[PDB]
Parts: sequence; structure tokens; C-alpha cells
Amino acid sequence: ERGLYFPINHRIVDHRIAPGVTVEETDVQSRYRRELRTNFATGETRQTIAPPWSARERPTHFFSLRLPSRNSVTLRVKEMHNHLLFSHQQCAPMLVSPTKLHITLGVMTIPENSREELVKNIQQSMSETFACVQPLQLRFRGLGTFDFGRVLFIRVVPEADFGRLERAVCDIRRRVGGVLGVDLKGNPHDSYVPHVTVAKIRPNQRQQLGDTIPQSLWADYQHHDFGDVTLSTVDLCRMKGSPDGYYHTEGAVHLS
Amino acid sequence: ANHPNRQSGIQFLTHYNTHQRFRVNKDYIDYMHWGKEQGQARLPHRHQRVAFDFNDQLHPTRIGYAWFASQDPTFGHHPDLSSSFDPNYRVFSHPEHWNKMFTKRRPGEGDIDLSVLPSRSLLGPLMAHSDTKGIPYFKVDNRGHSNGRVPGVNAPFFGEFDQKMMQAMSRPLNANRTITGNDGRFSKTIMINEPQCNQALSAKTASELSKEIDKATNAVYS
Amino acid sequence: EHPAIWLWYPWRMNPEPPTPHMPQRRALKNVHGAVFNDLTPVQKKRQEQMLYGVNIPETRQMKFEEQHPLLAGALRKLEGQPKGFPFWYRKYPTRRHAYEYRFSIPVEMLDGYNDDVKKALSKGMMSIQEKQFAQEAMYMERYAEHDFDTTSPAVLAVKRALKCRVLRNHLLTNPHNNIIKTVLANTERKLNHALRRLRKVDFKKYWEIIRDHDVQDILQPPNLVTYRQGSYWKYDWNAGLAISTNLADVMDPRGLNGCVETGRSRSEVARDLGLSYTRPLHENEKKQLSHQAVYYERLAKFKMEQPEAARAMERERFVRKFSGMFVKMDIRSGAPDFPSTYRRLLGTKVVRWASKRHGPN
Amino acid sequence: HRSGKARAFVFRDPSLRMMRAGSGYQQLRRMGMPMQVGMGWR
Amino acid sequence: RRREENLYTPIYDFCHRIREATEQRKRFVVVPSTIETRGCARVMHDHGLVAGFRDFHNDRAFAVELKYFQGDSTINVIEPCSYDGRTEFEWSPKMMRRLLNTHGIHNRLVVYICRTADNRIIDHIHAVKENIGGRGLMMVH
Amino acid sequence: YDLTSLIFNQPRQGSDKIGYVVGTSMLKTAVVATNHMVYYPKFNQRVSRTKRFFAHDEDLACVEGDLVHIKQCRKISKYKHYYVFSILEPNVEGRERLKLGLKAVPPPLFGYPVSRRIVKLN
Amino acid sequence: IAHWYCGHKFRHRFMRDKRFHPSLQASHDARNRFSKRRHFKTNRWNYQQAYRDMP
Amino acid sequence: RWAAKFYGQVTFGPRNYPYPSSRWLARRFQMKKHRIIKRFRFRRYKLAAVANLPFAKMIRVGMLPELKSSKTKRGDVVDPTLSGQLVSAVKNTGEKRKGQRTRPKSKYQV
Amino acid sequence: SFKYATKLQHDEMRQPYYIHEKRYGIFSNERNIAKARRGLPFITPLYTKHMNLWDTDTDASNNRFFRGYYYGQRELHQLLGRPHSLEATNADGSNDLSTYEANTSQ
RNA sequence: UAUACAAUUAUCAUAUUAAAUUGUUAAGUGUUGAUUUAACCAAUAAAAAUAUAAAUAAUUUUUAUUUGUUUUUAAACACCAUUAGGUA
RNA sequence: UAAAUUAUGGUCAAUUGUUAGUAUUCAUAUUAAUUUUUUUAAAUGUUUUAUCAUUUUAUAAAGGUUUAUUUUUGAAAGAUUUUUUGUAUAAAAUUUUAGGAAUAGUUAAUAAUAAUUUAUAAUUUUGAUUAGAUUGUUUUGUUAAUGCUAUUAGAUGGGUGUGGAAAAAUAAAAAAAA
Ligand SMILES: [Mg+2]
Ligand SMILES: [Mg+2]
Ligand SMILES: [Mg+2]
Ligand SMILES: [Mg+2]
Ligand SMILES: [Mg+2]
Ligand SMILES: [Mg+2]
Ligand SMILES: [Mg+2]
Ligand SMILES: [Mg+2]
Ligand SMILES: [Mg+2]
Ligand SMILES: [Mg+2]
Ligand SMILES: [Mg+2]
Repeated sequence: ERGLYFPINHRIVDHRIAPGVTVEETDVQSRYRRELRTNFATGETRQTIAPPWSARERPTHFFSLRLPSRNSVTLRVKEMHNHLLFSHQQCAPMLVSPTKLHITLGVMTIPENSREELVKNIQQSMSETFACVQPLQLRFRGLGTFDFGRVLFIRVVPEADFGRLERAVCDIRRRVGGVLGVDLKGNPHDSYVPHVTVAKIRPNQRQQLGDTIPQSLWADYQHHDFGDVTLSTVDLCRMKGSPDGYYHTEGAVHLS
Repeated sequence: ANHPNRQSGIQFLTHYNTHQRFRVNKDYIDYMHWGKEQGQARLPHRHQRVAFDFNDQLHPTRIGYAWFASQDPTFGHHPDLSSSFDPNYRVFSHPEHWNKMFTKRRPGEGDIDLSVLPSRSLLGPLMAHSDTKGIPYFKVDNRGHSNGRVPGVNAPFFGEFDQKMMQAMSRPLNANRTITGNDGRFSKTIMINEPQCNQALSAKTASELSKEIDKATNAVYS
Repeated sequence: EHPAIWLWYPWRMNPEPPTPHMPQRRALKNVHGAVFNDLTPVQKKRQEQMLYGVNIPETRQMKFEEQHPLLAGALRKLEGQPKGFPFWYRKYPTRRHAYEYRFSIPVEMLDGYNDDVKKALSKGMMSIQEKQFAQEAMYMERYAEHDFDTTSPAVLAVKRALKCRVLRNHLLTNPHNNIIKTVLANTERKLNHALRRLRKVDFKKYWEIIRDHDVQDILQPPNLVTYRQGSYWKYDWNAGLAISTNLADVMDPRGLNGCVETGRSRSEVARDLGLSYTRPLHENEKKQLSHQAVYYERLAKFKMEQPEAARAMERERFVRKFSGMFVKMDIRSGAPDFPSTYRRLLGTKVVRWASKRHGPN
Repeated sequence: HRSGKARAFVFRDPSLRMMRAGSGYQQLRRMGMPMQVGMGWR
Repeated sequence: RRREENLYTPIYDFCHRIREATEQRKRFVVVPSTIETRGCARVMHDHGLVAGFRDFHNDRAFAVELKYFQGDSTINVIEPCSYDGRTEFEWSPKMMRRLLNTHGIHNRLVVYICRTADNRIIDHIHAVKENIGGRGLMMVH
Repeated sequence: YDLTSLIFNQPRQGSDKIGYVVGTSMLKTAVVATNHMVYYPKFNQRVSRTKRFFAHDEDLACVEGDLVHIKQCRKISKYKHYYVFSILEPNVEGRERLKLGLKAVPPPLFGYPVSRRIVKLN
Repeated sequence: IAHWYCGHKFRHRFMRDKRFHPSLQASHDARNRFSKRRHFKTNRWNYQQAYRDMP
Repeated sequence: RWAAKFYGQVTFGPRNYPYPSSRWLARRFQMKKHRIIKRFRFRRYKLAAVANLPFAKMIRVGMLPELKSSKTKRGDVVDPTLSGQLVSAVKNTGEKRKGQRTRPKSKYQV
Repeated sequence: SFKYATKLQHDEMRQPYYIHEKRYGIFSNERNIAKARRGLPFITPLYTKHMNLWDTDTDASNNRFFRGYYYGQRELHQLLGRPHSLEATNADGSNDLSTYEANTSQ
């Protein structure tokens, strides 16, 4: 009586059920708008997906833009942690320490034998790619999820110097994965989605934490604005958490 | 049109932004003091006319004789070369420039702008008189005549004067615009136009002329 | 006491003046009908800063020294000595460029003369009109793309902004000259044009002009009617700046376009490339979305922890589906706009709706 | 007659009257412009 | 100057310049210079309705030389096809073919000028020849 | 025959429209003002009329004063049959205006006309 | 002109046709064609401070 | 101005008649205008237009029960508060207060 | 041009039927004829327009209705940023190419 | 009852590219009385002078702004009433 | 910025009032109509069937609607031993009154939610909603002609919801299972 007789959002045909079934044999009931609920609402993001053989092996090193000291980002993420922990303190193991915040430009697997040839060669190619690029001012607002809501990150908006990043990345992508064959978890002809990972659930953690980060935590910060940052520093990092208190850094390039 | 302020009529042959002369807000005319030389006071002044009569002279080309050296030594000043000619020249009109409407029209009254008539006061030439010679001596100006090299004005003038416009509008009889023509009812004018090479005809241009000449000559009405 | 009353004795040409009497001095409107009682503190600051004097920025001396280091070298040898050759001519390309002394007399030309003369050509001796022209020339110079630029949008916008302020404070003093009311309104209109062309040429300069001279009041869309029809945004179509953006420096174009063969929108290809374009949200949209995101968690918790309440509500819904107006979906029932497609029922048979149109169509 | 219809000074060239009629409703019906949404003639 | 007024076209006042300059028996007219205007002039000069014409590559205007015979002009009437720019008349080949026919006798007496899709300014006679339709400009005779 | 059919090949009339975004007060909904054409055969001339549409932008990109491409689609809500297909011209000034916390566009000074005289002073 | 439409005079017909004329149609410049005068001087005494959120 | 300049069409002469009106016609219409105006004066007409009300519809105050001239005809129905205020307006319009601007007075205004 | 050509009841004055096939496919109407509510008043709209006038397919070069200046083409040129005028060099409304069209091979 | 305005010039009420706005000057007492008016009546009589240049042309002011009604007579003329006053 | 010819081609545009100084489509004309005349309609009982039942037989009652009316094959056609499919309900244009103001079970998001979910909502002066008149987008008359001037009729809510589809309560002129 307060709206349409048949609300338009409720008109749904399921074509993944056989024809004739719903007319005679039985009726099928489901809450159908959990599935139809879109990629903007859920906060999912489609990352470059790995081929199965690459999907098998752990990633070892990654490219990163290092966040400078005195960031808008780091500050606001600290504020966000405060708020989240005051709401639910079950988040505490999920959250990444503000010390480890960095922009992830791509991920890669390096085998341990060819290690030095690869790090030297990579470092060199990287330095050539970024030779001409001056520092990058990028904008961060919004949250998103990788790997079925297990990884919770801060989006990099394509409103700014981001454009340049995309060419820049796509060049190293075509060198590191194209030229010297290296395992980039995706195709070298495809571009990686840059992100700042905030909360994460590792395999070991998953038992006590659960299989997905409940959206009730970060729902309100989903579109929150973390601000602008200029970035001069590119790293190639191996992931060791006890060597310096920051991800162990195998290579570096200065944008100037 | 019997309405006052509509008397100036419909003239299209003016240069203004309306074909209706009486909506034009630029030049308000003066019916009492105007039209000695132009006939009616409605019509455009001698120097602003965009349409020309058969036996009347058209506008003088402004100079701003040295360049006639090739011509008849006796030939004097060509009638159409003038030192001072202004297509934009404000003619004094009382209702515009001297406007008595807001007054009782007593002898001194009415508002006057002096920007129209050139000042006949001695104040100007006294106040500006300098030991440095004038603009012409100093040659401050760039450019020159706006059309560049002009046979009458800047450069010298060779050949013949066309005082009627007869050669100036003719139709090229050729794809190359080498040969041009002017046809009256019973007469035909074929004019060779190659001023650059001194009227020296090429093989193509000559073989063309022998066509235009006999097609003009074997015409019915010539 | 309560509404004004016009009294009209119909044999008379016009009514008698109203009883509350109105304000004795008529309000001064801007072009759009908005009221200004006085200059805003910013504009006031602009005129107070024009009045006592202007100055040439040492910016010009600097670029003069870097561009033509020889001439500046000469003037640097000759300071205080009378000069017979004007080496400084490159510093002042135009007549208008020299405002620091009257009659466009450059500073270093006064070197060899009397100090009395120096005081007689000073700023303090300018007329008010001259002072306006001074402020205008200074600002025109700071926003100009080259020396002789006039007609370009930034310049135009600035000079019209200044003219507008002048006329405004003028009208503040002597109330009725409606000639200048009209000239102020026309100037304001041409300013509106100039600014709206600016924001599509270069927007930061547009911003800083609005912030310097405090004209945001003439950028406000006049009335809701013509705005709702999108004729406010239709202006920069007519100006030819609508496509002028040159995206690639801003807004990576990959997620602004839809797929022709696929049919998927721009939000879809943005989804697929893992990009997010989203306008910054106010608190409305944020708290709506953050309220909606959580529906299923709230629901799961409800039907786990409290099954009886749920089953009650469900009883009501399920049984409702059998009661009510229409039990099945047909063209009649499934008409998205019921009152619209059947208007012929609205007075007599169908009493639910009192009007045939609740939306655009 | 200030209150009444405007009259032409002379006639109108009939040929021009026929030239300005090219896009008129009849020619359009012949071109097929209007959609046929109803039964029309029987 | 206002809304109700017609929207003038270089063709409109080209025709009226020529008409008025013909009524005052002038030898030369200075007239607006656009593509279809000097097109119209070349066509009129073809048919001999005009003594001559020239474009000086002056931007605004060019000049036409009028022809008189037996004391009155060679032009009875000259009229533009449209009063506005907001109205555009299209001439079917059959229409332009009707003009040519006076109750069974072939009549080229009156000339009609028109644009083509090919940007040519043509009389109706060549148009009918190649069976192309065109947009109307003016009639003259 | 107008601009819209000039640029597009439409499967069905009105399947494509180009317009400006006027207002976003509704989540995932952009209102769009669009022009179309009417012909008067008596006077042989065209007029442009204008019409508003509700378009569905998932993900909320459209800022008031965007030039957008719009398409016909599935019935979405009571009044939305159109979705935003592409942003032709975004509003850069408006977006930066939002980023600073201000409204995209200043709110119109006067509303709809009235037949009364409102005396409201100070 | 059929005499039953609009007023009893003829010119009433052409006065309502001017309402449909193509070049006379309502737009962003020409507005309120049918009642201009009911809306005249309506906001004179309505004092509205203009909208500035930028300095 | 509110009231009508003319009554009926006062400029009817042939086209290009080089005056707005002829003497004859203008005299006829001057007669009709005269009669109407005289009617307004003697019947003591009063109109009002109030703020925040539809303006085209003017309350006729000369027909109000207090200010009504006739002893017979039923006058009009206007709100009690509003009508009190109208009566006060009409009353305090009458006489010149010093410092106020002098406004034309008549017998028929009362 | 006469009254007899006003009567479209002749088949010689009327765009033929088959056009509606050529647009929507052959034998497409046999579907529509069996529809529930038909011909009271309305039938599924029958599109017959001479194929050289089709708005869908054709453009400014082969169709005279597109090259009408003052409403379609004026807007288009304002948008694309070409210089334009009433009587222009190009068939449609435009004196010259825009900057983009001059600097880019398409 | 149906059955073809003008568009080159048309006088009553739907304006629109415009340079204005602001100026502290003058005038007044000797003496015994028919001035003004076609004619009446009241009853000191003298007076208020200065500004050009400059403002750029067009494209979204039509709910905005605008077309000889105006504080102060303890200052007159003038006008209206008639010696009482009104207005200026 | 040059003419053109291998010559009438690509199939018909053609206006008829005897007025009364002059200005302005206005009495008396022709064509088309109503005035005007029983040579085209028609009467009731639909029909099978397995028996108190069940199969076949789907748009002429009225009301007055101008952002308005939109849809499938599961019936029949229909072919064949049994299962078989997908496409549909949505829109865009065109919309009347001489003197013109506000409208409302109400928008959008959520969802098989909410007689109190969330929100800075929706329609309107580019003319709304009520209210008058009116049966909407191949049909006529006049005319040399852009015009002017006609076109009927037929879809009027729900309440054990049958049926493929509500079109389901006299009023055919549709052969309805030998
Ligand atoms: Mg609807
Ligand atoms: Mg009703
Ligand atoms: Mg009087
Ligand atoms: Mg007809
Ligand atoms: Mg008027
Ligand atoms: Mg006074
Ligand atoms: Mg029925
Ligand atoms: Mg109704
Ligand atoms: Mg519709
Ligand atoms: Mg619909
Ligand atoms: Mg019932």
C-alpha cells in the first residue's frame, strides 16, 4: 500500500535453474539481492589474477612506493585504528602497524638460487624506467577488499599524478616480467592495482580470526578520505619482518 | 512612413548594422543643416557611399609626382589620389553634438561635445611644439600601407591608367587566369594578364589566346 | 503590524504608499537580485589598498634582470646619474605598464630631475580615475599570458571584477544614478561570462580571482527553474569549452568510457580494471551507505539469535501476500506507474491517488 | 487602419510559393515521416 | 535587435542590396562576400543578368557591376528564398523541373540559384540536367 | 534528426541521450537534462525542447555539471530506465570544490516564481 | 479560420497561435511568457544575502 | 502605473496618420474615461492589495461593511483582522503629518 | 503537385510496406498481429520511412535533413569546437576543421 | 457552417550597450506713501548662474533594475481658496 | 570565377464573385456538407460430452482519459516413442483551455524489510496538480499552393484470482472437433 504492488527490486528470474521447474514442480526461494549487491557496495576489487602454476607459490619480493615521514595517510590511519579498536578490539591482530604502511605497486616471486642476478638486473631496469619520472602526488580515499574480504586496503584514486604511475608501473611490468622472465603473479601485459594494505588475515591467523573481515568494522570508513601524498622513493623489498623493523629492502630508486 | 523619427527611410545601401536607417543608434542625422552636397539629408555622405553612379567619380585612394616618372611628364595630380581622405569622418550633426532638448533653447544653451570638429584653437600647436622633429622624421611607425607594395602609392606606376573600372572587373577566360575578358552587348574585350614576366606568352597561353581570339571574333554579336 | 497594505483610490493613477513604509533608501541589488548593503570586508580591503597606493612587484625587476641581463647591467652601472638613453624600455613594454608615477613615467627616468618634480609625479598626486587604472594595470599584468594580452579570459575577468567593485562603492555613496546601476549590472553580466569561461580554461586562477576580489555572488545560478533544466551548465556548451578539458593530466580516461560491444557502463569497466572513480561524499551519502552495507550481518544475527520474532514478521508477510490488491503480476499489476497509465480511473474507481503524476515520467 | 491586418504591397510570386512548400505536411506523409501507430483507413 | 524579428542572412541582404541599387540606377554595388553569395554572382553573370563582378579577396565584401538596358534595369525582380536562417528550403529535382515548364513550353527565362550537397552554387537548369536536388537561395529575372 | 541521432546510431529512438547532470540528491541516481527536437512544417523550422531523466550511476562518479552519455535499459526503479554509459566531460572544478568540503555548485538564489509579494527585511 | 476556436473575434486565434510559434518559444532568456506581470516586482522587498562559501 | 492610461483604443486612425490620435476620436474616449473616473469618485471606490496575498485579486475596500457608501447592498466578506487593519490604513491616510511627504488629498478619499 | 497526391490510399503515393521488414527483419509483423490488445486503438507501430531518410543509418552527406544548420548542426559544431556560420564553406554549418581534427589522423 | 497575414518603411502602453552622480551662491531701508489688475479683496520687498575628456563592440539581467507625484516656509514668487488660511 | 550539344529526356502546379471615396483576410459566388426524402440489411435456440458434472467456444452497456493503453505460447496452428531450451511486462518523441499556482500514501537507495528503514527527496512558471472541453500519431473538405478544416471507433480498479492470455453477463453475420 505504501509503494508499488510488485516492487521492482523484487522481480527476479533465476536462469541457472532448469526451465519448467518453477512453474510446476517446485518453487525456489532465495535472498537474491545479496548476490546482485554490487562491486561498489561490497567493496570488492578485481586484482590481476594469477595463472594456477604461479598461484601455487608464495610471493617473495614486491615493488613499493615508500611513504615519507609526516604523512596525512599515516596519521589518519592511526586515527582509524583508534576508532576501530574502541569499537571492536578483535581487530587487533588483523591490523597492520602504522610503521609498515607502504604502497604496493606489484608482487613477484624470486627463486633463491638466481637471487643476485635477479636483484641486480631488476634494480638496474627499475632505475632506467624511473629515470625520467619526477615525484608523484597521489590521492587516497576509500577502502576495498582483496582475496574475498581477507585483505582490507586504501584505494589509490586516479584523480592525480596516478596516470604517470600507470605508465611507469606498466614499463617495469614489461621489463621485469617481459624481458628477463620473472614470476609476476599476473600477466606482464596487464597492469597491477596499487594499494595501501591496512588490515590483513594470514593463513595461520584465519582459524582464530575467521574466514572474512566482517564489513561492519570498516563500513563507515569505506569512503573516508585519507588525503594527498607526494612520493619520491621506490623500493624493491623482500618480506622479512625482524631484520630492521621495516620490510627488508633489497633495492631503491629516487624520483627527482 | 509618416511617423517622425522614421523619416530616414529603408536604405539598404548604407554601411550600418540595420537595413532600417531609423533604428540605427550610431549617427543621428540633422535635417536642417545637412544635405547641401548629397541631396536629401537622409542619404549617406559623399565619403561613406557603398554604391556608385555611372558618371560620378568613386572614392579617392588615400596616399598619406614621384611615382609617375614613367608616365606622361606633364600628367598632373591624378584625380583619385588624395592626401587627406577619411572614410571614418564624423560630420557635425546638431541633434547629436549640440543638443538643445533639455533647455529653453536660449542663445548659449545646449550641451556640446567638441570631439567632433578639429580644434581651431591656437592652444594645441603652442602647447605641443618641440625641438625634436615630428613623427615623420623620427619614423616611429612600423608597417606602412596596409596592402604592402602598391604601384600608385608606394612603388612606381608603369603602363596605363584605367580610370573606369573596366579592367578591374573582368572574367578570367582561362583556367590559369592568364587571359581575362569584358563583354558588352556588341563589343568584346580580351586582355592579356601576365604582369610578372612582362606579358611574355607561354606556349600554352598563346595556344589559348588563339582560341579566345577566334571564339570572340567568330561570335555572333561582336 | 503584519503585511504591508497598498491603498489604491482608482481615480488616481497609482496607489498610496504602503503603511509600514519600506526602507527610506532603496536596497542595492546585484545582477541576480541579491542584496548588498555594503562592500564585503575583502572588497573593502581591495579599495583601501587601491586608495593609498599601488606598487610594481619586484617580480618584474627580477624577470627583467634574468631576461635582459645586459640592460639591467647598464642601469646597474648608472644608478642616480641622469640618463639620456632609456635602457629600461624592455622593463615597460606597454604605455600602461608603468603605473608607479603619473602619465606612465618609469621610475628610473626621474633620476636627474628635481625632487619637487618627483613629488609632483608621485602616486599621492593621482586623480581617483588614474588610481583605478593603476590597480587595473597591476592586476592585469599579474594574470596576463603575454605583455599585450587583453582579450584573454583571466585578464577580462579581473578588470571587470575591479570595475564592478568601483561602481558598487560609488552607488553606496550617491544613491540614485540609475545609469550606473545599469552599467554595474551589464558589467556584472560580462564578468559572469568571463569567469564561467575561465573555470573551463584554467580553474585555479578562476579560484584565486574569486578569493581575491570576493565575487562568488555573480557565479550563483539565478533561479531554480532555469537551473533544473540544465541551462546553467548549458553555458559552457555555447562557449565551446565543454570538451576542452584535456583529461590525461587529470582523471585517467580508461574508466570514463562505456563498452560499446559489451553494453556495460563506465562503472562496470571501472569495476573490471580495478579502479574507483567516486566523488568525495558528504555525511548524507556516507551514513546512508554505511547504514546499508550492514543489512545482512544485522539480519544473520537476528535470525540466528531471535527466531520467534522473525517467524512472527514472516507470518505477517506470507499471509499479506494472499490478502491485498493484486495477487499475481500482470501488465495491470506490474505497471511501474499505476496512476499514470490509468488516469481514467483516478477520480471515480481508484481513490488511492489524487494526482496522475508523481515523477518525471 | 492601425487596428487591422497587414497587406502586401504586391502579390507573391506563385512559383516561390510552390518552392517554399517542399517540406510541407503532404510531402512528409508521402515520404513516410509520421509513424503509423493506429489502424488508419480500413 | 530582438526576438520576433527575422534572422537575416548574407543572401537576404545581398538580394536587397542589388534590388535597391538597381532602383537607384547605380553602376556599382558593394555587397557581402560569402561562398554562396559570390556563387550567386557568378551564376547571374553567366545568365547575363549582371554586367560583371569581382572578389578582391576582401574579407567582408566584394563588388558587383549592374547592367541596364533600354532605360530600365536588366533585373525585373530579385528575391531571396528564405527570410530567416532558421528556415531552410529544399528543392526536389521534380520541383526545379516544374519551374522549367510553362504549360508545355520550355522556359529558362527565370533563374533560381541553389546549393548542392557538393557545395556548388548552381542554377536550376544544371541541377535538373544532373537530377540533383539542392537548397534554395534566390530567384532572379 | 538532431545532434543525438547525428552522433549515434540508435537501435530504438531515445536509446541514447547526451546531457548535463543536474543535481544529485539521490544515492546512485543522477538527474540529467537533455535536449530533443520538434519540427513545425507550417513555418518550416525546428525548436529544441528539454526534458529531465533519472539515470543510474552505480559507484557515484557523476558530479553536478557533468556532460554525460546516457542509455536506455532494464527497468530499475519506478522512474529510472536510463543508466550513465560514459562521462564525456567530467567537472574538474566541481570535484575539487567537493574535495574541499564545499557543495559542488552554489544553490540557486531564488526558487520558483510566486504571485505574492514577500516583504522580508533584514 | 473556423470561428468557434478561442474568442469570437479572429485575432484571438492568432493571439493564441503566438503561444505556439517556433521562434517565440520559452527558454533561459525569454521566460514566463504567459504571465509576466503576476511575477513582477515580487522579490523587490525580499532581501536575500547571496551565497558565498569561498572568501 | 497601476491604472489604465486609456479606455478602449484611442489611436485608431488610418495607417501613417501622423499623430497618435485624431481630435474627434480622442474626444470620444475622453468622454468615456471621464464618465468612468467620475463614477469612481462619487461612489467612493477603494481598492487594496495586501502583501503575502494573491495580488491580481484586489480586496475592494470601498465595499467593506464599515466603509460602504450604500445603506442597502451587502458589501463583502473580508477577514476580521485584515479588515480592521484596512480600516486603520484608510483612516490614517487622510491627513498630513509634518515631516512626511505631502500627498494629494480629496473629499472622496474619506 | 495536387489533391490526388494527397490521397495515400493509392499504393503509388504511399511508402510501401516491406520497408518495415527491412528495418525489423522479414516476417516480423506476423508476431505482432497475434498480440492480446491490438487495434483498440493501437497496433505495434509500423515503421515505414523512405530508406534514404533513415535517421539511424544515414548522415549529413546523403541526407538533406541532417544538414539543416540552425538546430542540429549549430549545436554539434559548438560542441566539437569548429568555427561555424550561417552560410559556410562546408555543406554542414562549418567553415573549417576543429583543432583536434586538424592535429589527429583518424 | 469549412474554404491560404506580413516579412522594403504599420504611433498607446513586455523597456535594455548605456556616463553619469556630486558642487553654499544671491538678496535685503530709507522714510510718510494710491502699487497690480478688465475689475474686485488681502498687504515689507529683494533675490539663489561654471565642467570636458574617459568608460571598448557582441554573445543566458525579464522573479533583478528603470521612465517628471517628494523632509525643512522659522524663505519667497506661483497656484488654490477669499481678508482668518492651504500649498509652495 | 566559364560558357556547352551529340539538343523538348526523370510523364501536366496553376487561381473566373457587378463592386460603390479611402484604409482592414469579413453580407449576396463555386465546391463540400446539415436543411432533403426506406435500392442493404436481417429473425431467435450457440454446440457437443462420459449426466445433477466435466471438455470446446476472449474486447461494441455506461462513466471521460492530453507526460495516457504496455506483454509471452504453456491453448490452437503443429507434423513426434519420452524428456528441451533462452528471449516478455521496459521506454523515446508528438498533448488542448485569452488573461496562470503550487501539487502529494507521496522520490532514491537498501530488500523478495520498513502502518516510526536511511536521506540535504520528487513533480511545477521550459506552465504542473486539480478543473473545463475532448475517443491519441496512414482516412475529410477547400485550394495552383507552405496552410486552414475533419477522421469514427475501440482497453474504466480490486475483492477463492479460473485461463496460454480477463477481453468474462443482450444487442452475430466468424461455421464452432461426422
Ligand atoms: Mg512510468
Ligand atoms: Mg476525473
Ligand atoms: Mg483629467
Ligand atoms: Mg491539403
Ligand atoms: Mg508592445
Ligand atoms: Mg515642503
Ligand atoms: Mg466496452
Ligand atoms: Mg480532465
Ligand atoms: Mg509518451
Ligand atoms: Mg510507457
Ligand atoms: Mg468487481
